[PDB]
Amino acid sequence: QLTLTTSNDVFDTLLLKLIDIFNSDDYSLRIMMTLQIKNMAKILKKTPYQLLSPILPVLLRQLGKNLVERKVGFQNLIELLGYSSKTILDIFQRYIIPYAIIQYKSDVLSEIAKIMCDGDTSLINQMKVNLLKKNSRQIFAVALVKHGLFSLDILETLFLNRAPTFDKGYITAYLPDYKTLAEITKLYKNSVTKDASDSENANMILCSLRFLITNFEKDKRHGSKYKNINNWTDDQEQAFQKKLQDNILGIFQVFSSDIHDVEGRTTYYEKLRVINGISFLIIYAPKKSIISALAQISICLQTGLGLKEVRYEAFRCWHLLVRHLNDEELSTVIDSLIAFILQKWSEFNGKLRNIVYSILDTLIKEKSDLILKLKPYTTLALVGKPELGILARDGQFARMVNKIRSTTDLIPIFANNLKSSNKYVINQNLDDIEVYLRRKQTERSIDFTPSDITLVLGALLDTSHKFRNLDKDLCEKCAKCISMIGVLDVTKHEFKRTTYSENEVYDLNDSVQTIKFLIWVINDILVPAFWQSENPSKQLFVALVIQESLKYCGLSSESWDMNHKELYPNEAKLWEKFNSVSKTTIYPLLSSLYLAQSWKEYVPLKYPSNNFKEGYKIWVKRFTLDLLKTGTTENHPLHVFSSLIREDDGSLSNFLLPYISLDIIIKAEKGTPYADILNGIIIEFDSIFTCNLEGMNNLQVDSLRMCYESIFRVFEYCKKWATEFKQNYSKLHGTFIIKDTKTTNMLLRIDEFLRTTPSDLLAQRSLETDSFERSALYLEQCYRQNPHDKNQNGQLLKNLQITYEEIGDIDSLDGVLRTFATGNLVSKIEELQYSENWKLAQDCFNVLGKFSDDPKTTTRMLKSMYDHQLYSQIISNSSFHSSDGKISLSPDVKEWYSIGLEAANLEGNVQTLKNWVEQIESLRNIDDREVLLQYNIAKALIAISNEDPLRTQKYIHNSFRLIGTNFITSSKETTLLKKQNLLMKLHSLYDLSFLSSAKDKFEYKSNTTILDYRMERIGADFVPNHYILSMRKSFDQLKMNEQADADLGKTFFTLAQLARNNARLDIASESLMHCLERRLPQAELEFAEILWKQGENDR
Amino acid sequence: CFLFICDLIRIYHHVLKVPIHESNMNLHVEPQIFQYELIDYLIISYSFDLLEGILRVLQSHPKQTYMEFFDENILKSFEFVYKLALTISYKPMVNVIFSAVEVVNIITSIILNMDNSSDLKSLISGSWWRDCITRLYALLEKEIKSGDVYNENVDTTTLHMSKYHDFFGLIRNIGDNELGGLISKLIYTDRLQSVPRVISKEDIGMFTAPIIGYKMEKWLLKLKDEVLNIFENLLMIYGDDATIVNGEMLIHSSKFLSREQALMIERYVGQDSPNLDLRCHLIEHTLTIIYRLWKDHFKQLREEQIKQVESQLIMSLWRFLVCQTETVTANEREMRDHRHLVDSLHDLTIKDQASYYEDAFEDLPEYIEEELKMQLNKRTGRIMQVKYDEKFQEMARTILESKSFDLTTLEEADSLYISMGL
Repeated sequence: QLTLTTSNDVFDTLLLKLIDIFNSDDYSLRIMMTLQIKNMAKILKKTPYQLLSPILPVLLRQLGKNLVERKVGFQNLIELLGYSSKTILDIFQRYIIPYAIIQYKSDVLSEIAKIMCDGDTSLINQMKVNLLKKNSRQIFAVALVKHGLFSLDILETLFLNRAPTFDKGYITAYLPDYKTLAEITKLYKNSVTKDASDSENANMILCSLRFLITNFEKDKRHGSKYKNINNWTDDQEQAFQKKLQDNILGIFQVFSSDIHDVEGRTTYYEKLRVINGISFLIIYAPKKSIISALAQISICLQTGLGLKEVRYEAFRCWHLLVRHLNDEELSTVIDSLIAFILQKWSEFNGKLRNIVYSILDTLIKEKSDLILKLKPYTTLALVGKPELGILARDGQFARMVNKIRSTTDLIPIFANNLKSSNKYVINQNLDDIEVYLRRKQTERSIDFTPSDITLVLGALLDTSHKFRNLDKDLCEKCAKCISMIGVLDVTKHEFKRTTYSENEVYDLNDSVQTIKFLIWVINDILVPAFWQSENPSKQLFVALVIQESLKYCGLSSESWDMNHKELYPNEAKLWEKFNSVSKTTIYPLLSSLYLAQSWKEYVPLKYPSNNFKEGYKIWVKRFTLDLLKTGTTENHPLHVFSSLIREDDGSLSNFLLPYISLDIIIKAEKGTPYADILNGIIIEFDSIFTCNLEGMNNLQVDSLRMCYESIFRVFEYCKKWATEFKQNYSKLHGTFIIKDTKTTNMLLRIDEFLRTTPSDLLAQRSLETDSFERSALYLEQCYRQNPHDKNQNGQLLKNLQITYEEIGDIDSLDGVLRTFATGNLVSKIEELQYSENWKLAQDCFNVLGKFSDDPKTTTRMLKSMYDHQLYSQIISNSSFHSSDGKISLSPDVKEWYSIGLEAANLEGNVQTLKNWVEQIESLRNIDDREVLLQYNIAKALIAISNEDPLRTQKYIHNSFRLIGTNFITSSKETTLLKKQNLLMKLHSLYDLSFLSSAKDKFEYKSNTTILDYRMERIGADFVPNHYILSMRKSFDQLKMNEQADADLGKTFFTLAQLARNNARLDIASESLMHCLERRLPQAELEFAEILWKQGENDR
Repeated sequence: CFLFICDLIRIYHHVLKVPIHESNMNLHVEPQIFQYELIDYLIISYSFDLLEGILRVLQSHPKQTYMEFFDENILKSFEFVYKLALTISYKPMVNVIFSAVEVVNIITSIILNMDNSSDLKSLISGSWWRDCITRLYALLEKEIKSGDVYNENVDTTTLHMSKYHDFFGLIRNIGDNELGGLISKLIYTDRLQSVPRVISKEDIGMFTAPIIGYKMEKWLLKLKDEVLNIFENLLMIYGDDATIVNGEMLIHSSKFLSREQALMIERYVGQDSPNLDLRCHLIEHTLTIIYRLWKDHFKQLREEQIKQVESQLIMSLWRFLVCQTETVTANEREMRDHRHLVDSLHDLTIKDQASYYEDAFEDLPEYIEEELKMQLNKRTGRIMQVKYDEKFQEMARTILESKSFDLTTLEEADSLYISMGL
């Protein structure tokens, strides 16, 4: 229990101190140590193997010196670990064979062979020579550092007497291997105590690097002079610096292989000594080698920070990195750990907080160029956490803080930070946005320009749509930030809409546009994915693809960028189209040697075997992978991209799916199997569309929506590519658009590809997707191509009018309801509910809906009441009150209960709202996504009437969770006209939290003035204004303060004069009458305008 | 009635089969209702309590007529419901664990106390016991800690008594009965209805006392006393060797003895909890579960299995033989000063028993409190972990020193004896 109080370094030292008194050969000490080690292992909820395995590379390493004498100590250690003597021996063969080989001649290798193969009737020689060939890299490593054997014949002879069956000296030319260089530099022990013994092995591994790389074929044999350090002349230092950086990205590839250990091959001792190797290469290497592979060690140190026991060494390795490197080439990596500092600060002990203080004071004194003006988010984020305490440490840094906040517009650097990948920076951006907007509300000058706030709103919508099935919490706080933004005016605020643009059209046949496609796909999505990768294997695969794309573009194998060539204008003007934030990261790996084919375990599956029963991201990755490896054949430049989609999140697969499918289209006259796999994906699209879609809950249908969208994308890309191909084919190649009857045979296959799985079924599977404009497009296509003289216009139109009545457009809905659809009179009644005589249609629906023959003619009445704000008339309906209560579990009554809860919220009455949730909570398993939102808002209001602030905050946070995971969708695709129905609910969820968060009237009045400020960004449309004022109304009459009642009269007066300016004085009168029990001195004037708009002038 | 309650529990199959951990996207946006969960928790707990009640009224019948109760279907149905209760992969309901092991106690206790014991034993397979005893081993190695009984924490290692089923039950009063008001508030009481009255689930919980945690530890320590008590019974049933008295009652019981001596000495001495004595009764009981396994059942204590626990067996015997030194107590004056430090709660207990509840404890004639200042002294010795009872010293002596098996050599044994004196 002295060890239980310690942490990562001292803990591992004290465990070795536990074991070297475990083997003290005193019997009492041995049994007491077995007992305490086992109880310590169980009270840490571990086994003794996974307690002592982080020091088993150290403990039994010196037992390679004494494995013949201390057989009983090794036997005690293997009975403590609970494994066999072989099982810990083939997994820790990496650590003791580099010492058991190189020692004195009477080897312990015979016993390690006697255990590593059972019985001498199994032959020890071949197993001995293949274990000696198994870890020969570490043997070379220890031979070069721990003894200084810089003579190759010494290595050869000291092998061949330990194994005479060893192949032709050593396994030849494997000394300048990347793995041997990595295992050399992993043995750089480093501490704050720079000792002479710590400089000795530092110089030894530096001189072994000098032996291995700069002159190997010159100096295979004569290497005894390299053991000296200072005989290294300046004739050979720059040749060493040249040969080091053709030989540094692969040793970081080996480092990336053995940090992110995928099969559980090793513990974190490997990770500690990889971080030691990174630290050695940060100190002892030229600067151009470290500017080069910075994005290797970034996501090596990220995995070091992520794992718990290797955090301190990785912070110290960053501290080494942050000062051996300049200001501007540090911007690429500073966000990912300033986020880790600010988001994982709480569990840091004293030592980790001291080393992070030593990060930050170094970063703010000597490298304030990065922190202040190169990216000012990294200082405002550190100021934004008061638990850290930046400003008291310097004091003069506060002089820079209190002017760097003002002069830097902060919105677009929240915008391009929310498109990141790792969860730490997009929790810090959310925690900074919810404090930024909270400051800007009280500051009353958040910008709404007719630096746009709609940029960060679109970023937040895309962030919440990205994480709909992963980490509900950041979608919660993301939707809370969207609510803090509020409803934008839909007129003067719009998203980016990069649709009429360069528009992703690239011919994959000509060279001049294929190179433009590759430079575009490198610039916009491969360069960001190169930095923001999670595991380093994905970053290596992105590096491979982004290298081979440069190799196809004629930039890699020859080198020209040093400007000493200059006879390459065709390559320089090509290179200039890269931007600098991609240029700096694409420059090193022109000459790199990434090669990760890894083939012949592929098994191409035939197509209609569907992948739907696993997920969407399973399906699109497997389908894209089944396509592009069966239709490219290693010369077309989309072949390398297959290395990305065994670790994709589904985004890059969905990106490349139209391009690879369109390149499979142009393979003609079936002939080859390239059109045989086309017939596979036609029936795979048939498997997508003609599916069941019932019998499954609300997540397999969500995956089916995504499977719809991913292959609507390929249809519009085939159509777009074919039309631009016709356009530029008739533009440049002649003018008369017909030629040669063979590119016409290309253009016919898209035409049967856009007429297969045909319409009446694109529209059927797209209107349920909620892309209502796309469904309207396919419905009009299957109006024109369908012979519309015939009578298919009955089943065509019962959903065609649905595709207009929530698209926003009325003037075609009113035009289709009165043209070729005039059979039934009820259809003529449904024209009235959009044309100013809506109440003439309401009371017709009230008696059509009181026939009790259909379930849907009731919900037509309820939706028509809700669309015309008749909330009090919804909650008084007899469709719910049979006598007092409602019916059981809900086939279609969920569509009724949603409207009922929402109207019960919008009229604030605790009795009609408090017994509605008595009926909701009598149900068993509420599946409906839409009921539970208004339920949670209802119980927020019921708790807010019980003067209970934390409970109503709890239920409003439930509402934000449900909106951020379920209701919310993708930005940059939809309008703002369809997001607005959700933004009004979010804007009404924020003001309930903002009016509940008050203790007395002094801040309650200030909250109401801030909400009146929030009623100025709202626009002037009637529906969101009436919704938000109805929710402040429902707050102010469930909390029976007298100041809330004085607020309530103001809300009713604003509802009244809102509704009489919007030609809806039906409710302006019955809202102004609430201002007469209070007897305001102003309602005598307001009733005059209500009388005026009604039509009576003289009164 | 037994067969009906067993297949009644297999009807309510899903109450004892909620998973350990839920989805990360298991959104808790839901009406959060407790009334149906309260009903089927009451159904399962009253059903298991009724199984215990059936078997204890069957235990009270004359001892010639047990075969009118038992057949194949009784034991198959209880085998199913016992695998259901003492779960492995699902969230444990502790209410049914008490009753499900007390049923096994009643079964072993009547196999010991019937004349035609063969018919029960020939009716029971070996697989029934070797599926029972492994779940008892998995129950005996769980942790009992006051500060996180009523917490929801890591699975299958802490007996924890969930917040959402905290009521009494039909035999024994097991929690503080926090869900007893909700049984009354499950109906409208002025109305004739079928659906339940709505009980909000997150209204419960409101911080005053961790004494509730101490008495729930008291029940869980009696539960472990129960488990190793039915171990003690089925040593006596299967006095001859079988599949089940098979040497793993050295492994699991010596792990238990060694750890509950270890964290007693490291953690509990001077912690003024009521549950110390019972916790140092468990060790004092399980030594005997070692001891009669050592003396009377050595024919199956296999040599490979003894060395799996040779650490813990020898160390646990050593922590009894260390008490033969006894340079701590030796008098009366400082022992009562020690029991002010470790055992003041039992002074409160014996004064409340003496002034209210014990007929012998008034007009104490200076021979009945000179037994009290013998037995409080040996109690506080047995709590202070130095000076246990002499009989348990002898039982621990005649395992290590005795030559039925060479645990230690003669030069390894005196290395243990020098760490006392000797």
